[PDB]
Amino acid sequence: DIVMTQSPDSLAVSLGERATINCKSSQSVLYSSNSKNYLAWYQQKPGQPPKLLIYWASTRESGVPDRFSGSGSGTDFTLTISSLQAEDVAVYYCQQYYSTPYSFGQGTKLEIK
Amino acid sequence: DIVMTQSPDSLAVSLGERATINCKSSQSVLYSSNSKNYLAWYQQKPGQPPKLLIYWASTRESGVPDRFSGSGSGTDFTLTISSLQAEDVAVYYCQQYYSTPYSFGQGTKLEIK
Repeated sequence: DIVMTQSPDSLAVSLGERATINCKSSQSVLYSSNSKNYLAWYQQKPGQPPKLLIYWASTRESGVPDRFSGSGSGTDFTLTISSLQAEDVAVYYCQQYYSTPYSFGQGTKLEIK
Repeated sequence: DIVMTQSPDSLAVSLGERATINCKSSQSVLYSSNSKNYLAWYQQKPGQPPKLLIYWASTRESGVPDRFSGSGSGTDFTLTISSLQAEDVAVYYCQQYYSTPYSFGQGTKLEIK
């Protein structure tokens, strides 16, 4: 299957600052035909279900603020959260939905420091 | 003075993976004339003195492996350590030496997870 590796496993960040999370797939999830990367980012707040923030590697779900920015292509992807806010503490997961089974990464725990 | 802000404050990373540290100066440290950014990165291993890894924002000191890569320009800078190794646990500091006093950032603690 396609393996998704996140880094770092966790990080402590200060309010107002920038959190940068990496995610790489074992094989390209970039669809040659339409040029869309089949990668999604989820935000899982403490004691809550996962919540889809971004798909197509960089397209935000409705309601998602501009501070959450997905990027990258092919095998390298990055979620960047600018202006950290209290409400941002959560575990972030990346997921390739390029081929079955769709795989999640182990997550990146973001805490406020 | 020029204020240097690092993010994240700390991070737990797994061996073989990539650590990404950010650093921004309150004002550009890019010297218009020669186009060199007056930014340095130090590595301070547990119980040891700081050690200069990169200067000119991206030039490595002799002996520094290619896995440590400095980047960015003007106000945005990033140290990227690929293939994390045990020997990489340390606190990383960025420092602008553009104007006196040369300022350090608060550091970014990297631990193995």
